[PDB]
Parts: sequence; C-alpha cells; structure tokens
Amino acid sequence: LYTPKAEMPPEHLRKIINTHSDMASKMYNTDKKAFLGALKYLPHAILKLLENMPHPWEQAKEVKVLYH
Amino acid sequence: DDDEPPLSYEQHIENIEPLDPINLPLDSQDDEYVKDWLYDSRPLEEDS
Amino acid sequence: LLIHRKGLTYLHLDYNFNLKPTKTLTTKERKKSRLGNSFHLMRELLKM
Amino acid sequence: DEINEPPPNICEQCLGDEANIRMTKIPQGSECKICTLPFTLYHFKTSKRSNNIIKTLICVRCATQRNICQCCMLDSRWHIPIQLRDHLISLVNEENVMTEEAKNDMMKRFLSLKNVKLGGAQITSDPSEADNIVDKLKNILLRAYASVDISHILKKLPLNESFLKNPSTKSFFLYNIDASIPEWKITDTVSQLLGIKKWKDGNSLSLIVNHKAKCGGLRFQSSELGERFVSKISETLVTPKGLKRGVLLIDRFRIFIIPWSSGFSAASFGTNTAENIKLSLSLNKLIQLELG
Amino acid sequence: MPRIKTRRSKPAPDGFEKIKPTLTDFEIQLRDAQKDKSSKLAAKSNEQLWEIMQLHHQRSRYIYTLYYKRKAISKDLYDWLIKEKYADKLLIAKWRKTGYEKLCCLRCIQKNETNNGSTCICRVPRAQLEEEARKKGTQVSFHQCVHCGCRGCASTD
Amino acid sequence: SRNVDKANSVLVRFQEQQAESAGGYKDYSRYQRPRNVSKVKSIKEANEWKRQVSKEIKQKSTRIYDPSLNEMQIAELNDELNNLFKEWKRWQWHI
Amino acid sequence: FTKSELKRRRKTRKGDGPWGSWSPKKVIRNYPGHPEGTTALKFLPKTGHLILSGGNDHTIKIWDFECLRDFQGHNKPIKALRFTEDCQSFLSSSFDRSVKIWDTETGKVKTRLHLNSTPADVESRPTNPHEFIVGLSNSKILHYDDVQTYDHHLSSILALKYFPDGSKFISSSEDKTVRIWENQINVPIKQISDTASMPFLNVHPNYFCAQSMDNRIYSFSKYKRHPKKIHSSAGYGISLAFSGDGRYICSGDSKSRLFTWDWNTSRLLIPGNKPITQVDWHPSKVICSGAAGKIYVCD
Amino acid sequence: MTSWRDKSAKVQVKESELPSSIPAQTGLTFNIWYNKWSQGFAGNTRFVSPFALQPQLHSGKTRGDNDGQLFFCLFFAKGMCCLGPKCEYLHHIPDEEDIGKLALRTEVLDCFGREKFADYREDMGGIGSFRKKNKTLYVGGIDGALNSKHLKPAQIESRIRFVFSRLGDIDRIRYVESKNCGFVKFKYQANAEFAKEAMSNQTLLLPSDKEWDDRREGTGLLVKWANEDPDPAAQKRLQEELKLESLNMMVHLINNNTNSA
Ligand SMILES: [Zn+2]
Ligand SMILES: [Zn+2]
Ligand SMILES: [Zn+2]
Ligand SMILES: [Zn+2]
Ligand SMILES: [Zn+2]
Ligand SMILES: [Zn+2]
Repeated sequence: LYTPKAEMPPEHLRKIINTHSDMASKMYNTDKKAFLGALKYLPHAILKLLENMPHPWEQAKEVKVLYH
Repeated sequence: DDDEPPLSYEQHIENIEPLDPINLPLDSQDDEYVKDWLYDSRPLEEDS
Repeated sequence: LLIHRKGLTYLHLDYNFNLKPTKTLTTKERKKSRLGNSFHLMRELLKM
Repeated sequence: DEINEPPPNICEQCLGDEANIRMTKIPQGSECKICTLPFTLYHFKTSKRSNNIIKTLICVRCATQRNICQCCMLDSRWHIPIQLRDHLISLVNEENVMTEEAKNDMMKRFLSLKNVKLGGAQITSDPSEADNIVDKLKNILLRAYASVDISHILKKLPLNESFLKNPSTKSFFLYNIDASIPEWKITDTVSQLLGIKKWKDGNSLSLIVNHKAKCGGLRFQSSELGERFVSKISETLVTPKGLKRGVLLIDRFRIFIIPWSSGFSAASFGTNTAENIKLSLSLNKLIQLELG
Repeated sequence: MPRIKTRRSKPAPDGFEKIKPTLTDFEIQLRDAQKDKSSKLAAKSNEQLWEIMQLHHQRSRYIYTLYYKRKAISKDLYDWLIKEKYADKLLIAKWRKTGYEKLCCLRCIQKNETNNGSTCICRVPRAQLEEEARKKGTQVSFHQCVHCGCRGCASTD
Repeated sequence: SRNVDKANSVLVRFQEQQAESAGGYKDYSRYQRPRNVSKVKSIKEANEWKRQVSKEIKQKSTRIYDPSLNEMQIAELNDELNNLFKEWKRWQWHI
Repeated sequence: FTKSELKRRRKTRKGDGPWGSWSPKKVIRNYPGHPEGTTALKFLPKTGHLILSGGNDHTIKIWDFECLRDFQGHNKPIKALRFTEDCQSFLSSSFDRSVKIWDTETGKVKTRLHLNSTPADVESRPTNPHEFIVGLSNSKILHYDDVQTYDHHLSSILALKYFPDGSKFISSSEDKTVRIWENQINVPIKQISDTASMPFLNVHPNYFCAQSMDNRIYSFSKYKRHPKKIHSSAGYGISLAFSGDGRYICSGDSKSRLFTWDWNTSRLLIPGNKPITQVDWHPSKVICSGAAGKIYVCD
Repeated sequence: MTSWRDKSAKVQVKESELPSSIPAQTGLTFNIWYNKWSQGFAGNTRFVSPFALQPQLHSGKTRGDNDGQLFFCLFFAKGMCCLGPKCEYLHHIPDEEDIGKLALRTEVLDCFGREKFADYREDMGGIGSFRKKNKTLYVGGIDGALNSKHLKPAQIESRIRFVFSRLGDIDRIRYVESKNCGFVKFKYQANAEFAKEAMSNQTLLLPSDKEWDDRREGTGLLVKWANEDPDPAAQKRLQEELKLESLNMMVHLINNNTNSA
C-alpha cells in the first residue's frame, strides 16, 4: 500500500517561500512555530547543500530537494 | 552588502545565460573515448 | 524569529548574519540578550 | 500515572447517532479549561462528512469531580448544566450545594488533584442517590421622589384619550408594563395577533419600553396596520368617566393602550432614571383610577 | 536535462517551434502566479497555490494530447520535453491508466498523506457524493480539495 | 555609567526623531510642561500632554497623606498639586 | 445511471474539469514617449481611464491609465492643461498667448480666448459657475465666460485654483505672495505673503490649500522641510506630495507637518535633467511628469 | 426569508480594501513573532472600526447555508468579510431556528465558534464564560463613540435602541446617565455574543449629524460583558426566572425517570 512521493512542481515550493516573506498575519502563527522548530535540523540542511555543490566544470546543477 | 537582502532566484538569476565553466579542450585524437561525456553532471548516467 | 520571540528587537541580524545591537543597551537588556554558543555557532554556519 | 489513564467521559448526545466514530487521541493535547493542566485531547466528528470537530475541553479529573462530559460539560445523567443541577438539589436538601472554583492558578491545579466529588457530583453518579431525589422533585410539583417636576412630561403622554376604531394613528402608548415581561414578548404578542410574523425583516413595528417608568410605546409603519391592531383586540376597559382603553394580554398581565396620534420617540417616558420612577408612581394611581 | 538552457542541454527537435507560443503562455502565467501577491487570508493563500497546480496540470494535458491523443509531435520531441521538465513524467504516466484518466495531480492519490488510508475526495465520482448526501437529506458539502483546489478528477465525470 | 547616560546618546535620539516623522511616537513622557499653553498645538496632541499632568497629580496626591512627618515638604507637595491643578485647567481651555 | 447521462452531466460543469464547478510609495511603471519634456498632467475626473499630458513638443498625448491619441494644434510649449467635470471639455493653455478649448467628443478646437498680453501658464476651471480662470505673465487673472480682470500681483502668476464658496480664486506669484480673491467685488479678500516665489499650490479635496516655496511648504486655511530646492498634490488619504527639482520626492502627511518618506528617481539611460515637473493623483496611484522625457507611475 | 433567504450574501470589503495586518505604529521596531511594536512607550491603541454591519443589506445565503454550518461569520459582524457568498460561515442575524441548532453547542462556545473560558477576563471583555449564561452587555465608552457630542441623556439611549434592535430580540435596554453607560439584555445569548462583536469599536453617530466626516477620528465604544444587576428590584427578578427555569426542567426531568423507571 506504498506509493512513492509525489514530485511537486518547482513553482509550488517557490510560491510558498515568497509567501513567507512578511509573516505579519495571524495565519502565520503555526508556521512561525514550524520555522523555529526546524532550527535544530538546519545543520543537516547545510551539509546536504554543501556536499552537492557544483564542481568547476558545471554551469548549473539540478538537485532533488525535500521541503516542508 | 549586509543591508541588501539575498536577491531572488527568478527575477535575477533564472533569466540569464549562465557562463562557460572550466573545461579543458580535450584534444580529439588522444581523448576520443572520454570527450563526449567527461564533463557531464552525472557522466554516462543513461548509458545502460 | 528566535531573536524576536525572545523580545530582543534591539538586536539586528544582518543579511550576512552579523548580529549587532541597534542602540546602547541597558544592563537588564545585556543580561537578557546574551545569546549562547548554540545560537552563534548556528549563526556562523549560516554565514559560512 | 501517565501509562494508566481513564477512558474519556463524553456524552451520548455529543457522540450523536452514528455507531462507529473515528476519534483521534493526542497524548498531551491542549491544557484543561478548568485546571489549566495538560491532558489527552480526544477529538472526533459525528459523521464522516460533518464540518465541526468536537474537542474534549477539560481533563478527565475535572470531568470526574464535576461528573460532566469532557466535550459539552453537561451532567452525565440528566444532561443539564452544573448551575441548574446544583440549584435543583438545593431545592431538595433545603441547603445550598455548590461547586466552588478557584480563581488562582496554583489552586486551580490543587483542587483538581484531589479525589473528591464537587457540588452535585455526590448525588449524581450514584443512580440510587439520583433517582430518589427525582422522586423528591415530584412532590415539589404537587405544590406547582415627591420633589420631581414631572408636569412637563405628562402633557405629552395621552392619558385622556380613548381606544376607538375611528382615529387612524401609527403610534400607541402601552402602560402597566411590569419590570418583568421582556421587550421581545410584547412584539411577539402583537405579531402573533396580526400574523405579521418575522416582523424584524420588514420592520413593520418598532417598540420602546422603559422598564423603569413601567410604560412604553409601539410605532407602526403603514397606518392601515393600525386598524388591524385596533380590530384584532376585543377586550377593553371603560374608565367610569368614559374613555375606553384596550388591553394587550401578555400571560397573566394586562397592558393598556391609547392611540398616541403622534410619534412619542425615546425620552418621552423620562430623561433620568430618578425621573422615570416617578412616572410609574404617577401611573399607578391612574390604573387604580381606571379599574376602581 | 535541466530547465535552464545550459550547454549540457540538448537543442530542440523539429516540431518545437509550432508548439512554443502555446508553451510560453503557460510559462508566463506561472511567473505571474509566483509573484508574491500578499494576501492575509489562509483561504486565499492556498487558493493562490491552487492556481499553480492547475497550470502545471494544463501544461501537461497539452503535451499529453499532442503525443498520445492526437499523435502530433515526434517521440524525440516528446522525450525532449520530459528531460527538459516541460511535462511531468509521472503525472502523464497516470493518465495512461484506465481509472486515472483525468487525474487531478499525484498528491490526490497518495494513501499515506491522508489520515485514513484513502485518496482525496476529488477522486470520488460526483454521483456518488450526491447519493450519500441524498440519504443525509442535505446538499453535498465538498467544493474544492485542500491539495490543489480540484472539483472532481473522477474519469466518469 | 548609569542608564541616564545610555538613554540620551545620539542613536536613541535619532530613531525617536524618525518616529516623529514616520508615526505617532514622541511619548511626551520625555519633554517638559511646555512653559506656555497658548503656544501649544492641536488637541489630540495636547490630550497626551494633559494625561501626563494627571499622572504626576496621582503621584503627588498619594504622597500627600503619608506620615512623612515633614510639614514643609507637604506644604511643598500641596503647592505642586495646586499648580498642576491650575495647569490641568489651562489645557482644558486649550481643549 | 447510464453512460449517456454521465456524458450529459459532465457538460453541466462551467469549466471543462478538473477545475470546472458543479455549482510608503514605490515605482510601479515608467512611460516614455514624449519627444520633449512634459510640463503638465491632468486626469479624467469621472472615469479615471486616461491622462491628458502636455509637453514641450507642443503636442498633447492621451495616455491610458498605452497611448490613445495625440492632440496637436499649439505652436509652442503647453504649460497647463485642465479637464472639466460637468462638461465634456478640455481647457489647454500654452506659451502662445492663447487659451484653447477642446471638445472631447470630436477632438477639435472649439473656442479660442483672446487678449492675454503674454504666455499663459495656468488654467483652472471653476466648478459650479461654468467659468475659466487663466493666469499668466500678464500679472493679472482673467475670469473668462465659457468678463472679470483682477489686478494686484506685482509679478508673474505661477499657479491658480478655484473653489465654490467664498475666496473663489487662490493665486500665487513670484512676488512671494498668495492672495485670496473676492471675484464679485473684484478685489483682494486676504493676502498671504509669508513665503520668502510660490511656484505651486494644491487644494485639499478640509477646505484648505497647500502653499509651496523653495525651502518651506506651508498650509493655509507648516511642513517640516530642510533644503528641498522647490509641484504639490493632495491625495484623499491625507498624504501630501511634494515634487523637487533635486529629483527628491518628498512625501508628507497634511495634518501633522510630518515627512514620512523621501525618494530619489533614476534619471534615464544628464543628472541635471532629473526634476519632477508636474504630478497628480487619480480620483491610490501617483502620476508624475519628469523633465527626462518620461511619465512615471508611483504606487 | 424575504430579507434573508431571498438574496445571496454580498462582499462587504474587497480583499484589496482590507486593512493592513500590521497595527498602527506605537513603537520603534516592529516585532515579528508577536506582531506588535516593541521599543518606545505604548501610546494608545483603540481606534474606530472603519467598517460596520448593515444587517438588512449584507445578509444573504452563503456557502455555509448549504453545508449546514452552525457558526456565524465573525467578520460579517464586524462588517469586514471579504469572501461574501463564498464564505464557510453564516451571514445573518441569529434567529430561533439558528439558536435551536446551536442548543447543544452554545454551552461551551459562542455563536462564532470560539471556545469560552473558565472565568471572565479582568475587564469583562472578550468571549465569555461558560459558567454563567450571560445575556447582558455593558455598552460603555459612549463619549468617544459620539465624538464628544453632548446630545443628552435620552437621545443617547435612542441611538442604542436603534442600533441594537437590528442585532436581535431584546429583553431590555437600560441607560444610566450618571454612569454614562448602557445595559442591553437579549432574548438569547447567541444574539448577545453576535451584537458584542458587531458593536465593538463602533460609533453611534448616524449621517444626519455634522461629525460624520470625522467618525474615524474618535475612540470607539466598548461593548463588554455585564456584571450582575445590584438593585433588588432586579435581584428578585433573577431568582423568579431561575425558579421558572427550574420548574420547566423538573417536568422535563421526571419524564426522563418515567422513561427510565
Ligand atoms: Zn482539568
Ligand atoms: Zn456532553
Ligand atoms: Zn482533483
Ligand atoms: Zn489534486
Ligand atoms: Zn484533491
Ligand atoms: Zn464571512
């Protein structure tokens, strides 16, 4: 009963990041807790970003990401 | 500068042609077996 | 957001992740705004 | 005991009519409304396609000490509020039973950890001790300002005119209104009399009642309704000088009416509370002069 | 292989210039949908996310009807559009199944996302939802699903 | 150095001066009487000045009835209560 | 149910499916297109659908709030342009000693007003009376029947306005005075000379006016200003705009005297050419003419 | 029906017309966690609501009517709902049919769905307590509401009688001139909860007055929950209606024992 993860569009992530610029509304009260409780996982996100850094013979590098 | 925010990927970066990277020219008569695939992202990824 | 939940709005976190006070601080503020190693060591990783 | 915890106390009418209900357990969900101390939040929906999540608002210890459900906080037997429960038992035992609650946070927590029952929760949760008190409820059912210058105001109140068909007015003057008899009960009695029900949509009638002056007035829009209000009232009282007055008839009460023949407005009854009491004291004689 | 025209990227096949003005209109609506239109309602904020999943669907129905329904593009063009991410490889692959013909997205069939082991309710046929609401004596309470704003992908309707 | 020094530095003064020009700050808990009333400005401005005068009234009024045992000081305290009373009225005329 | 029924019921949806239903300031836009500088700007008072922009190239270009139409017909620079509320008329005035009317319907010159001595830098339409108020280097205000000549200002008259009640004309001149005019008796009602040239005025949509100068913008029934080096516009939101010749856009609140923002425009693809010549608000947007040959829209 | 069920609910405020989510600046730096202003003093912070409910105009069918929603729209009451007919909650004055649906639910939470609390807030403001079925509102702050018009002691009551009569069935309205405050008692609690959020921070001016252009400049009126009525002319009415409530419950309760036996 396992189907794999659904492979969202890139713009779906991109709208979310843009939306969370000015978190002044009352709707962002849960998502502010999500930013703050993700701070412990942030050293793992730095290692996975820096290990996948493009080597000098590469113009660009599409990486597969997982996002909240 | 630390006052300016990290500028967005799409309004600034995504629209431009990137650049040439560091690639050795790979002389064709001495390097004919590698010059087609040496500087790929994942070299020979789809070669079964 | 962690700085601002602690009420430390007199500390400015730059976009290059420099943490500087915005004014001359009172002592109850300098005791309150004394961040620990885990904040700064996280902040220096993001600077890197 | 964190690994040995009681099952939740929820009503049958909270759960509703369906057989199987999928309920979600969160082991330290919200904190209690009463004791401000955490508990296992159960929440559920009555049907699958409902749109209202029914949460458990209080912990099981606060629900046991009161003998109430966790969701709607009514009593588990009799399904009544706590304030009405402790008042019904006070009519039986002839002494005040009352659950008293802390206003201090350290004593809201203290009062919950003790294993007592509170208020009527000794009487309820014992079915023998509850049913005999219902029988004891059954025997109860076997029993079943002289210095004020008011003269500027009483010129404007009609007080000398008759309730006939022939004047065609919008406004009327209702006096002999008790300090009971709400404002909604007089508009509902008039709208029941005319069949102009749901009157607040069209704004057919507008009513002002003071409840200090024991007097009021009701204004109609569309004066042809005024003859419908006159003709649908049969009983009248004639003062022994003359000057017949119709009676509105709220249950056990009698409210007299005279066509105002102008719009009374607010402040016709009085412009100060001390001043309005003397107008009720002014009227009480005229009611006694009208009847006797 | 990326989205960006890199030098490792392969040039376009023959029939791409006929369909390029249609694909640019889907491309400029996606840039206007990610614009950060600041809205304070949560009912409006996810509704702006629902427009993106609609356009990614409509950009992929287009390439689906080019190659599989009307056979109007070559396989070498259709393989090029997938590698350059113009079409969702896995979403088209569900439209080829018999039951998943008009498939919302891939998120509305994940059994693991839901609290039950169920699909999204926009997978349910509308006549099934009218029948269950008829027994309850009410109108059907479902309008738009929370994942992307669908109103029924059931292939029968 | 006590926070009397740290509160009056240039930077703390600078952002209040922006908040005057960007919004409704200033406070008024900072400034003096000001000596004249006929030179004062709009009412919504003066209400906060007037409110400040009430607050030193409440400090002084609570201070009057104490057993401080100083007849001279309570004479001084009645004088500021009287002048702040006359001051409270001159803002009312200005209102 | 049947296959023909479900085929019919899926056509009931409004869309095709799956989404068919069963049931501070900033710069938003830059507009080039004038060949010369743009001197005056006015907006359609009813619909807000268009602009009427003058120029130094003697034309008038009607911009969509795209370029709709061009109105030629002046020989020299058009200093002022004013659109009428109750009429479908447009009063343009230029340096050619003429006040020319415009029928907005057919787009042709109807009337030419005469007897100004020299270039006419201002036109303002009286609201109720069907009058025109023109002012100029003549150092006089002429009230034109769409009759009265007012004399006083000892120098050229920069900006003129009209109001329905009393003091029906407010005037401003380079003798550093501002006069409030009683037009029926045809003489001064009040003189306000507290400016130390007054080049710009604007009427609050509170029954007051905002008076300008080099370094001090006053109001009349102050504003905190350092050297701004000199148009004004008053939004219905209280905010009071100030155009500078040093490129600085000084935004202010009219109640307070407070200045909440100061911006700087980017000149073009000279640094001396970057002033803002005229500015106006719609009937939440700002439209400012600049001497760099562009109209900029501020949101 | 004719006023409410006939039409559909109408968009009160455009979503671009909605107010900014940041409050008015009363401090030096904005705080991002607590969406407030930090440094500097605290100034004031109550303002006249720019929006108001026109009950016979804005009422209509909504999405929550077809879905069987129990709860009323909070921003319908404030005159601020931007969704209009697409809103999940109800957009009408509570009626006896509506409160009959809420009868099992009103005990713990208000008509807007917000959960009630153990004891009241210190200033008697907010949502309310479940321990007292309070149906009486404290209409206060009238001076800032009127924009300091003197009006009188009766006119003020006339404004209160006109506005709150549109928000439901009323038990009684009492105005006290010495205390400059009103007490409005409703037939149902659900109207009192609705009228509390409807008339918070509003103004009793009408247009027929000269200050209508300066209605925004004032402070705004406070509708808060009322305390008990201390005069024994009303105290005896309380135990009289509590007696009738008890007799109406005992008849219902002996029928439960009749069915139980
Ligand atoms: Zn508890
Ligand atoms: Zn219950
Ligand atoms: Zn779907
Ligand atoms: Zn979907
Ligand atoms: Zn779905
Ligand atoms: Zn709503």
